[PDB]
Amino acid sequence: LDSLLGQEKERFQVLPGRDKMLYVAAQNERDTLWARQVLARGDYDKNARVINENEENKRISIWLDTYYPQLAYYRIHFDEPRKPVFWLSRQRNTMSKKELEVLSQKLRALMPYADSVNITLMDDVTAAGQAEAGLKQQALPYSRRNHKGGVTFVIQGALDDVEILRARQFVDSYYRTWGGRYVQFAIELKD
Amino acid sequence: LDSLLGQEKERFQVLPGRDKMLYVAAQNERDTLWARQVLARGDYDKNARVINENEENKRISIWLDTYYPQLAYYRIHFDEPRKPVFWLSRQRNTMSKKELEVLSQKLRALMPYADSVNITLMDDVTAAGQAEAGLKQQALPYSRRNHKGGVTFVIQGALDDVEILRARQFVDSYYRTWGGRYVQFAIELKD
Amino acid sequence: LDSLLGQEKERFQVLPGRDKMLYVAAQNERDTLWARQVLARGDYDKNARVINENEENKRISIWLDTYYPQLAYYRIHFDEPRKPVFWLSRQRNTMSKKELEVLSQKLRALMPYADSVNITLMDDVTAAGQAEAGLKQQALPYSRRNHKGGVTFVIQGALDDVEILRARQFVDSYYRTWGGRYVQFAIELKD
Repeated sequence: LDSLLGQEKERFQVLPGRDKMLYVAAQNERDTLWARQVLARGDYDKNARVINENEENKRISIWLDTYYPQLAYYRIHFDEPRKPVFWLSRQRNTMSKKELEVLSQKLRALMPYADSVNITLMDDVTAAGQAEAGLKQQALPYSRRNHKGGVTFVIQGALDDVEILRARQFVDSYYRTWGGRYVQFAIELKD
Repeated sequence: LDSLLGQEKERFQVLPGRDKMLYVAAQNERDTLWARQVLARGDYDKNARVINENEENKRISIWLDTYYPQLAYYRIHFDEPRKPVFWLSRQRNTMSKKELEVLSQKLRALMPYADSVNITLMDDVTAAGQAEAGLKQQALPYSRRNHKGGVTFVIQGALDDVEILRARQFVDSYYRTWGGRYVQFAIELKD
Repeated sequence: LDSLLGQEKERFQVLPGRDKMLYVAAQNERDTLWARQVLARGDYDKNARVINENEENKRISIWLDTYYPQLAYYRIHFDEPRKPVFWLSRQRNTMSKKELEVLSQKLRALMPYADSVNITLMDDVTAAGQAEAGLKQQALPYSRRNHKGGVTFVIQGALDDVEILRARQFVDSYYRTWGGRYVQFAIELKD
């Protein structure tokens, strides 16, 4: 295991994949750069590869939005890099725990380096609850415009440089933990 | 099997065809370029060829729009490159499962490199359902203008740079998975 | 123990971590600079590291805002660098003393160098009480705008250079000892 010449090796999340391929899902750009540049230094090809969470997040919207399209998932929770928790809807889901047993392998089919991928059922009544309570916490209005598969929230008012950030920073993490479709966000600007 | 001098060979979907001809249906341009340029390097002619999904999509509208013209198909689903699923209409079709057994060979007659081509019957009530629910999801109006072999959808309103993309990105994948004739799309612009 | 060549070593809070790693949580910038620059002088790598309270305060809002998200905590009180007191809410908390026994290890998981991390239950009736009494002490008005998880305070009036500091200096320490969400502060400016 690494088994690279691309030092420094600090913060390297390097682990072997499903078909014996060392992926490097590091959290920093310079930490993937050090592992990506060396790939041609010492002929660390084929077996040694370098990935990231940004592409894995795309995979969520490409392979997992179409494999169980009915399953209302949120997002692969990277709390445990070795076994990320795959937050699901509690009542908007379609895959039972018997079927989720197979989804976990598919989840690893998009994340071979991880030992596994956990799966949980998270309340969809609290997905909306965080949206309603978070904007309210952030001192912001919001509408309840129902779209297919969720409820679009529309924040009335020409929010200023920072008040508008209140919701931009909120939603930034919301869709990474509560899905980007169950509640659509929008800020209506006026006056 | 490849059996080419045109390295790098990463992501090459190279397989022998029906009449022993290695096709390279790679997903990237540089991955067909590496395999296409070498064709004259080492005399990798006749047997070694290079194809793509763009031409295969044309074939769908030329050879398959006229071979079973009555059959209401959607599109060759490249989910399985070795055995693409050929989505059909459930109620607008003409070829029964007994006849579809032959269509699969014709489907390979336009895709020799693939082991086979799968065929399924997909609900035409959900083809319109995705169109109605997808635009609605994307917060967009639409009309129901019935044309011969479908229902043209017309989206009222001078959509802006991104709101207009909402439907452009939607339809982009729609016609690749639900056919480009069962629901025609259009955005009426005004004001 | 230090076991560095980066003299002067005055005011160095250097202690070994959970996995035998000497951290230097010094209070001054020049006192982390002296210990950070030497890391490459004598090959004081891996084992010898240098940290601060600013990053540990971020950790509070990243790892501890999401590990027991229900637990209404205030802030890691650095009164005892070796065993900081982790002020909690008295009535807005979720972790009982039986569960807090585990939180302390998690608290050290974000502060390995410290022998431990203490945990107490501080009255939330006095968290608001300091806010109400502190601004009043500082001769300042304030509103009671209830937000989710607290009560936003809004100070009426175009406070001048120093009168406005009265609350800016107050809140500066408030959120370090009474949490930055139980009472949100704001100064409305007018006239």
